[PDB]
Amino acid sequence: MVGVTAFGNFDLASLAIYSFWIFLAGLIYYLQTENMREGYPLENEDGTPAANQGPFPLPKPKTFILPHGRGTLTVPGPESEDRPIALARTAVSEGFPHAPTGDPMKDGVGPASWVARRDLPELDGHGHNKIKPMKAAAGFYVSAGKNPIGLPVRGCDLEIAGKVVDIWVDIPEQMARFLEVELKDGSTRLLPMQMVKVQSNRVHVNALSSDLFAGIPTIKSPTEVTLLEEDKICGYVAGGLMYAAPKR
Amino acid sequence: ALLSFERKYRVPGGTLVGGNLFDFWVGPFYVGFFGVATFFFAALGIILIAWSAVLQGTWNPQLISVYPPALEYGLGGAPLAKGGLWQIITICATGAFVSWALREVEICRKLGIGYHIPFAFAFAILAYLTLVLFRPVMMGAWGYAFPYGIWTHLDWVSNTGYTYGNFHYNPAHMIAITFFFTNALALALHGALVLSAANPEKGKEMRTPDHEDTFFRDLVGYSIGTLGIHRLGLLLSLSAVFFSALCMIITGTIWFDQWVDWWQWWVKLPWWANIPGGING
Amino acid sequence: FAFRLMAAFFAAT
Amino acid sequence: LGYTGLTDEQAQELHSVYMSGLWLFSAVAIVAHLAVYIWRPWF
Amino acid sequence: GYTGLTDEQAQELHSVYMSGLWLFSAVAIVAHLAVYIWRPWF
Amino acid sequence: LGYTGLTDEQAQELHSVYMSGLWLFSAVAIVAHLAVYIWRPWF
Amino acid sequence: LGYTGLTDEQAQELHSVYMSGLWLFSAVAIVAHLAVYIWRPWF
Amino acid sequence: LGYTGLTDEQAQELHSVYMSGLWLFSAVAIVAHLAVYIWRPWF
Amino acid sequence: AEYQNIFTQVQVRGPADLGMTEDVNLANRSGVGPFSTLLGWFGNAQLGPIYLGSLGVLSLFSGLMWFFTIGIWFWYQAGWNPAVFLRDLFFFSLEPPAPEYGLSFAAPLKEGGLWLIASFFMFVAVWSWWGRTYLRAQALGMGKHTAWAFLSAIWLWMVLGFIRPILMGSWSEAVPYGIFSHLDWTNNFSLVHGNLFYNPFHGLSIAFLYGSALLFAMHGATILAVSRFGGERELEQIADRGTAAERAALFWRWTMGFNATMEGIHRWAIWMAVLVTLTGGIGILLSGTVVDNWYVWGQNHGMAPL
Amino acid sequence: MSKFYKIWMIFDPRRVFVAQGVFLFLLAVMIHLILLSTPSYNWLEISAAKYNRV
Amino acid sequence: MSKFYKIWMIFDPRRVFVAQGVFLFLLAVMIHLILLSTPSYNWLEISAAKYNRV
Amino acid sequence: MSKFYKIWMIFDPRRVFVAQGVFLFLLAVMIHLILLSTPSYNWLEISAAKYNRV
Amino acid sequence: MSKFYKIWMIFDPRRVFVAQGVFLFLLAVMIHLILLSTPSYNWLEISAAKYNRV
Amino acid sequence: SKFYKIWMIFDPRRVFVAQGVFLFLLAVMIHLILLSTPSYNWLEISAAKYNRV
Amino acid sequence: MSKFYKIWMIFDPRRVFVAQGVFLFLLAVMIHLILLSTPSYNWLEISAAKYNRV
Ligand code: BCL
Ligand SMILES: CC[C@H]1c2cc3[nH]c4c(c3C)C(=O)[C@H](C(=O)OC)c4c3nc(cc4[nH]c(cc(n2)[C@@H]1C)c(C(C)=O)c4C)[C@@H](C)[C@@H]3CCC(=O)OC/C=C(\C)CCC[C@H](C)CCC[C@H](C)CCCC(C)C
Ligand SMILES: COC(C)(C)C/C=C/C(C)=C/C=C/C(C)=C/C=C/C(C)=C/C=C/C=C(C)/C=C/C=C(\C)CC/C=C(\C)CCC=C(C)C
Ligand SMILES: COC(C)(C)C/C=C/C(C)=C/C=C/C(C)=C/C=C/C(C)=C/C=C/C=C(C)/C=C/C=C(\C)CC/C=C(\C)CCC=C(C)C
Ligand SMILES: COC(C)(C)C/C=C/C(C)=C/C=C/C(C)=C/C=C/C(C)=C/C=C/C=C(C)/C=C/C=C(\C)CC/C=C(\C)CCC=C(C)C
Ligand SMILES: COC(C)(C)C/C=C/C(C)=C/C=C/C(C)=C/C=C/C(C)=C/C=C/C=C(C)/C=C/C=C(\C)CC/C=C(\C)CCC=C(C)C
Ligand SMILES: COC(C)(C)C/C=C/C(C)=C/C=C/C(C)=C/C=C/C(C)=C/C=C\C=C(C)\C=C\C=C(/C)CC/C=C(\C)CCC=C(C)C
Ligand SMILES: CCCCCCCCCCCCO[C@@H]1O[C@H](CO)[C@@H](O[C@H]2O[C@H](CO)[C@@H](O)[C@H](O)[C@H]2O)[C@H](O)[C@H]1O
Ligand SMILES: [Fe+3]
Repeated sequence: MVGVTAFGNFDLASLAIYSFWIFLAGLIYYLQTENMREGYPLENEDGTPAANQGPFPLPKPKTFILPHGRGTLTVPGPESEDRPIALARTAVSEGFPHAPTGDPMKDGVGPASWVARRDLPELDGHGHNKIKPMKAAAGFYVSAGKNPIGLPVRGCDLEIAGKVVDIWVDIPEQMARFLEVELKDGSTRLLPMQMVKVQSNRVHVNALSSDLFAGIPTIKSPTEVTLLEEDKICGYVAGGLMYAAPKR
Repeated sequence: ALLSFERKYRVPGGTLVGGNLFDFWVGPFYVGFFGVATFFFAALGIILIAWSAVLQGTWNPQLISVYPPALEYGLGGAPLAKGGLWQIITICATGAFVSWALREVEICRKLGIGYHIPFAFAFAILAYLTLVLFRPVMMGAWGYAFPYGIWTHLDWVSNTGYTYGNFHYNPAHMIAITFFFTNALALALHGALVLSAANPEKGKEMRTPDHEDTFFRDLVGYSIGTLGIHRLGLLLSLSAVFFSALCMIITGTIWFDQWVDWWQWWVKLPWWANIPGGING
Repeated sequence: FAFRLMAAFFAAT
Repeated sequence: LGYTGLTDEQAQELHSVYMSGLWLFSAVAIVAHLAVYIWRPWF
Repeated sequence: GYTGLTDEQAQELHSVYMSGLWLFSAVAIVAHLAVYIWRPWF
Repeated sequence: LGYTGLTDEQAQELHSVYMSGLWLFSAVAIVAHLAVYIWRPWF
Repeated sequence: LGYTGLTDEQAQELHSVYMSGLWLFSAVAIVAHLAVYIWRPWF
Repeated sequence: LGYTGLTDEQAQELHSVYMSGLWLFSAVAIVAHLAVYIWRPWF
Repeated sequence: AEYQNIFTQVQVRGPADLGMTEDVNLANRSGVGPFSTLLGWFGNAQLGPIYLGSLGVLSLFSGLMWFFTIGIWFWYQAGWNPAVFLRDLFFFSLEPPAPEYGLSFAAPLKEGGLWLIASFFMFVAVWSWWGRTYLRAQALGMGKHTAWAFLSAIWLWMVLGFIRPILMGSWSEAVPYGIFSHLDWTNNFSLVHGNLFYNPFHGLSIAFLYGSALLFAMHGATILAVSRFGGERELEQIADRGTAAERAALFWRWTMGFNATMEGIHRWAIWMAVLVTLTGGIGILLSGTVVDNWYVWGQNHGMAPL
Repeated sequence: MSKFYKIWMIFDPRRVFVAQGVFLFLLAVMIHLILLSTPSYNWLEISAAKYNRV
Repeated sequence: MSKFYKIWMIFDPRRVFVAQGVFLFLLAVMIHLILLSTPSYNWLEISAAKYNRV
Repeated sequence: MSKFYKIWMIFDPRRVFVAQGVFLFLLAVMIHLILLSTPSYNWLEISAAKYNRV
Repeated sequence: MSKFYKIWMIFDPRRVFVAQGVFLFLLAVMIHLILLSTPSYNWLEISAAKYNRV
Repeated sequence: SKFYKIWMIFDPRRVFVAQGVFLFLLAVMIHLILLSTPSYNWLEISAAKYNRV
Repeated sequence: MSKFYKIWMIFDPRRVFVAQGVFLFLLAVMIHLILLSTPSYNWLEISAAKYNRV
């Protein structure tokens, strides 16, 4: 039985607890610095570097090697929003909202914002397209639930906006990703599965009204979707929650 | 002041109450109406705890304790020096937690994301309320609720558990513990798997989720998936807290004996209740 | 399953 | 009627053989019950 | 049939399954008789 | 037929060698049981 | 047959030395059991 | 020729050096066992 | 009224995914098992394939021996009575040898030797499974984070069953193999060492178990809330930051005043989880070997009124 | 009576065979254990009595 | 009465057979256990009392 | 008797062999342990009492 | 055993050898531990009593 | 009458499975209650009549 | 005992060597611990008693 104290009340338990406080301080520093590889250095609302950068310095850069010859990403690195953000500030001082200049859902700001991702399709471990339509997906079929092929699609304004013609599937994860909806104009749109509500007789889309499925961004190739395209589509649909409220 | 991508998201709207009066940011924080409510409640509670430290006569943060009123005060107020400070800190904390969840709802609405986070926090708040409000109300005294001290709410846990013997034998307690342990295991596995895919051995290309699925199918023959793992983590945490609240709501109100005796119903089933041998027989 | 969720064996089979 | 894709003839022959099996199982059970009741009746 | 096995395949499978079953039951009754003459339970 | 992707000749040879092993195992079991019984009968 | 994709000559040249190792192990085990039984019999 | 793709000459040289190490380790083990038996036997 | 993304509403099945063959001996990998629609309502429907190498079969057979040894002891305790076995299943216990035997291996089978046998089997099974996790990570070229995260839990397990019994000088200190038995052991361990609540490392371990629950709720809820932007595909968000990662970061930035990244939140996760068992093992190692009354230690170190 | 073979058109032979093997071995062990647990049929204790081994 | 066969159309014959077999075995085990429980019909204890084996 | 070779036609030999090995070893261990537990056949205790080793 | 060479036609040699090694090691340790458990055969205890040690 | 309309809403399969479970639980409960009362345990009554115990 | 090299025709030497090293060290530590646990062979205790250090 140890328990001899070297001084005061400082036995081995005290040594251990103070050692753990030191280790925890170091670990929290390490975790916080490792979580500053994106979004830094901090910027003023005009995009210039801010005077206050915080107690934690930025970490040393590290490079990820992308898996299909897609390149190399070094973080933290230079950061620039490669798109024309259409907002104007509502106050000269900091910490106030920036109002849209025009149509926010169309311009892609606020809840409708999208990020200028790489304009290439997501590639699985075999280098093929990860997300592809069920038609091109060999041997892929609906296993459970109501198969939503030909179900009318209802918007938040409670009117039919089109019919589902296909399901886009993530091949390795073997899960549904997008519904392809053909509108009244004969053109096609993609809708994320997370924002549709498949039901007994119809696919409900609470995010968008009927007169908004035309505004959904399209895919240049009809049998594939790139990261940028799906980012734009998902941003549009999600922004419909705030910006289609006036309709419903 | 802002992240490099933050500006295109700081648009007006999404506010539950107000809309311009409290629709702005202080530093990084979004200040809604519920932001003001939360800040006031938190500051009042913290300075009241400091005041109770002054009253108690100790400046040790570990020794500071704010006991609820004694049992003879019932469900009524008490002098600030005796039991009233606890009740004020309790209403302050309840308001702070609820307004924090509502502020989260406002932030979710502004960002156009789901409301999962405030819902989970609501589970946590409901467990807290079970411990401070619902159970003491059903037992008719604020004195059953735990004190607000670092090492004295542990004494509350100890005394409350030992009132019923070994508290391990509460079956809902067993289920909640299973969920808690499973959740910690799953969190370790998820962090490890994502980090191992994103940090391959040495100068190797970053791994795809196919490699994650392959790793876990190789290991245990199943892979719940990238979406399934986050569903599982959320459900494990929420079920853990739900069964914690359930186990405490039935203790002292539906069950009053030693919890171990509750298991006798299995050993007394008539077909085998009187077979000699084993442990109970 | 939640639609038939309003013991458990009724939804189970 | 559906729910499986079966037919009238397949379901009918399945049920006929199943009922033959049920009759045989009942015959064995009744023989056992008779032997037990003779050995020690419960009535 | 669900398994897709044809009539002859089912015939052969059942005829060998019963061939095994009868041997099993005969060994079982031999064992039961041995025990009963050893220590009857009736 | 051929769920295991084997042929009747191969299956016959496999069964023959397996039964040879089984009979050797049963023979050693018989010897051990006899030795135990003469050491201590259990009936 | 041919599950692992090997030749019968390879099977011979493998199984022979497998039995060689088995017999070596069994011989040492038998010697050990004999020595233990002499030192302190268990029957 | 084999699962590991090793030539018979390389296998032979590896076996030689491995067995040499085994004999060396066994020799030191035997020396130690004899010494400890002399100091305090277990038999 | 809105889809919460808790259960998939349409399941899709394609050809069986055999996985990535980086360095995996395809001989050891089994065939793809069945597809479970019940499991598919929540995650992947596919079962298998499972890899079975040297360490896999070693760990599987050693664990089977451990489980079977405990079960046969339980059958013995039941008097070979299946009704008694089911009635007292949770009350059976394979107990370590009594303290008078110390760390010796000369305890009778009924009084601790069978516990030593089962303990050896469990030791082999767990360490072979650890090596198996390391090797499966290595075969696919991934990092070894799973192996070290497992090593933390292995350290708590080793302290409980192996290291602390040796330091305390007797196998009787270790945990019995039984359902209610190890709960009784836990409660008695707390009582003997004077309210383990006042062990600082028990307190930190609880802090981190609560923190793991908090953090996995936060992370799962956050990813589900941004799954409408493909947020559950976290590796691509690490490689090419989309609007899901930005919205998650900004949610927690506007709520807490600070945030994580798609990659660093998993560092938070792994450390929060491993600290549970790391701190817990330290505390259990200290209990008895250094401090035998944690309440008196507390009183002498603040933490409790004199 | 002599037309039961059609049962094999319902279930996979492997599944029914493994299920019945598991069932039969479990039933055999269950009955042997029931006999061991009853002192009037524990053949080991019975032989111990009949040969004065205790 | 003779039209019962059509139930095989509504119900899956495989699952019906499996669940029915499980129910039958559980029922038979339950009844044999009732008989073992009662000292009046516990045939093991009955035979032991008849042949004076205890 | 001889037409049982067809089981190897319907079952994978490798999995059957693995299961057989596991089953036989578990059965042997279980029986040896049962004999050890019964004092009438605990050959170690029997030898000890016969040779006055305790 | 001149027809037992066919195992290596269905079983990978590495799997068989590792399984044999694992089984033999575990069995050997189990038996040695059983012997150490029995005071009649605990060779360390036997030699301790034989040579008046502690 | 017009009762067959009840099959136009509820799935026949789950209705039949629920009915089977309900009927089995009720029959088991009724027989067990009859056993619990000593005046209707037919095994006990037969033992008393034939002087079995 | 001569035609044993063919193992290296099927076993990777690296895995074999790490397994052998781990096995040897674990076995050695296990045996040393068993001797230390038994008071007869606790050589520190033997020395302390022999040289009267207590
Ligand atoms: C009356 C009881 C005492 C008490 C006595 C103890 C004792 C004793 C201990 C704890 C420990 C802990 N206590 Mg406590 N504890 C008390 C009250 C609490 C309360 C509460 C609100 O009252 C909480 C939340 C806790 C929580 C905790 C945890 C933080 C900690 C357990 C960590 C863990 O995950 O281990 C679980 C994980 C493991 C044990 C490791 C598992 C890893 C191994 C390898 C698993 C292998 C699996 C095996 C091979 C089987 C395989 C299965 C098949 C493959 C499927 N205690 C009271 C005061 N507590 C432990 C601790 O950490 O001490 C500081 C501990 O030893
Ligand atoms: C339901 C699953 C788990 C969970 C989930 C969860 N917790 C959450 C969230 C979620 C989803 C948030 O979004 C929210 C958050 O913002 O996290 C960073 C939060 C949060 N969970 C927190 C803590 C926390 N969660 C816990 C538990 C859990 N949280 C569950 C296990 C615990 C435990 C078990 O002890 C703690 C300590 C905070 C970090 C944060 C909520 C912050 C908040 O409410 O802000 C407003 C209030 C204050 C700033 C402080 C008010 C102080 C009072 C006025 C005075 C003090 C009163 C108190 C009663 C004293 C206590 C004394 C002693 C008991 C110590
Ligand atoms: C509690 O109850 C107790 C335990 C007390 C009593 C209960 C006892 C019970 C229920 C016992 C049950 C016992 C049973 C069912 C035992 C069955 C034993 C069997 C079936 C043993 C069979 C063994 C077969 C063996 C050993 C065969 C080995 C054959 C080989 C090694 C041959 C190798 C095969 C080759 C080479 C095939 C390759 C061929 C080709 C063409 C490649
Ligand atoms: C609780 O119950 C107790 C434990 C008390 C009693 C129960 C005991 C039981 C159940 C015992 C069971 C015993 C059994 C099943 C023993 C079986 C033993 C066997 C089959 C052992 C086989 C050993 C084979 C050995 C040791 C082979 C060794 C080979 C070498 C050392 C070198 C081999 C290298 C070769 C062959 C090169 C080949 C490679 C090429 C490319 C030709
Ligand atoms: C509780 O139970 C107790 C412990 C009481 C009783 C149980 C006892 C048991 C189960 C004991 C088991 C003992 C066993 C199985 C012992 C086996 C020992 C062996 C096989 C040891 C082998 C040692 C081999 C050594 C040390 C070889 C070393 C070789 C080298 C250093 C040479 C390196 C050569 C290389 C790297 C080849 C490179 C060549 C080329 C061409 C690349
Ligand atoms: C303590 O006091 C107590 C509780 C015991 C007293 C209280 C007693 C109470 C509350 C009793 C309540 C009793 C109730 C509610 C009884 C209800 C009984 C029912 C609903 C019985 C119905 C049985 C229906 C049967 C047996 C139908 C069988 C039909 C077939 C076997 C034909 C199968 C055909 C099917 C399933 C579909 C046909 C379709 C095609 C294509 C053929
Ligand atoms: C019908 O049922 C059958 C028989 C077929 C199967 C049933 C099996 C049953 C009923 C299994 C029940 C298993 C149970 C209840 C397992 C419970 C396990 C628990 C709760 C374990 C809890 C803690 C265990 C710990 C912490 C173990 C720690 C062990 C170590 C750290 C390694 C120990 C190694 C030691 C002590 C040294 C060993 C080395 C030698 C040389 C003896
Ligand atoms: C929180 C992390 C930073 C900790 C401080 C940085 C140094 C790390 C090592 C510090 C180790 C010594 O830490 C110091 O130990 C002595 C040992 O009696 C403690 O003890 C001292 O104060 C306590 C409390 O008033 C008295 O009961 C005690 O008699 C007195 O000696 C101190 O309260 C502690 O501060
Ligand atoms: Fe994640």
